[PDB]
Amino acid sequence: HWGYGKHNGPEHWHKDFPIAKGERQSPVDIDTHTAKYDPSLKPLSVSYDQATSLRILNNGHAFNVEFDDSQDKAVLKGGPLDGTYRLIQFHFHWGSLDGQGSEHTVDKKKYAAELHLVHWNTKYGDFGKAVQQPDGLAVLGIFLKVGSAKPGLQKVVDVLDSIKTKGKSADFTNFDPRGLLPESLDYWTYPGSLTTPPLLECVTWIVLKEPISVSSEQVLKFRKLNFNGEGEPEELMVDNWRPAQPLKNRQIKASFK
Ligand SMILES: CC(=O)O[C@@H]1[C@H](O)[C@@H](O)[C@@H](O)O[C@@H]1COS(N)(=O)=O
Ligand SMILES: [Zn+2]
Repeated sequence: HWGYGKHNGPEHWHKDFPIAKGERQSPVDIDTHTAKYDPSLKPLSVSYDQATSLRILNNGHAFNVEFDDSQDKAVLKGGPLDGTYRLIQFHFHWGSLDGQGSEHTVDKKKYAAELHLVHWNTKYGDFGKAVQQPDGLAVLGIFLKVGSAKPGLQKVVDVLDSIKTKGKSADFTNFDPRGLLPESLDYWTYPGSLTTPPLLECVTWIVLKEPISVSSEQVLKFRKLNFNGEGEPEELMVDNWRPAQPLKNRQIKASFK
């Protein structure tokens, strides 16, 4: 099926998933000098105090840290969002080298990685229903650059040895997503899609201006993961990012001047 190799990578996805060439695809390049400050945007509200992490899973495309979303325990509100969006999982996209790995780019600049905190609009009752709606999901994107270590990331790094291959999962309770946020919540926002098949156009993207720093040792451990299942020839999980797609008829709004 789909992946990030030469023979099944983003260039091929449109054949099985025609929406790949659709009206509102992600990610995009964020041209900082074309984005429009929008003084009408309300403050962004990240409410993660009651967040309940459950499990970490290698799904053969990335790794997901999953949360209990049966109640409003960890939510995103405000900014461009109407109503309440519940945290369901977060994951990363990253490169084989520090100079690439992010999905969104900022004035064409690629970061070493990008964290995605995925939330679904509670008005639609469940995640499966939400992805079929133009405002079903809100994904908070955060760039990673290589610098000093991120202490709040180390617990994730530590457990990767136990989910090396596709299908593996481990208990991952009492992790606090707040440790992954930068100081500033200044952001750009635009209407887009999931960046992997099924590429559904159901996402309000909120991409933070300020990157977090992680250490070389930390990102190196991401790169030791496998796309393949246990017992199969080793394919390192690297460069699991879709490149920037055409902006087409969309505007990127900024929360700041
Ligand atoms: C919400 C979701 O579909 O996440 C999926 C996967 O579970 C995830 O592991 C990763 O591959 O990105 C995907 C695409 O989502 S993303 N990049 O749009 O935010
Ligand atoms: Zn993602």
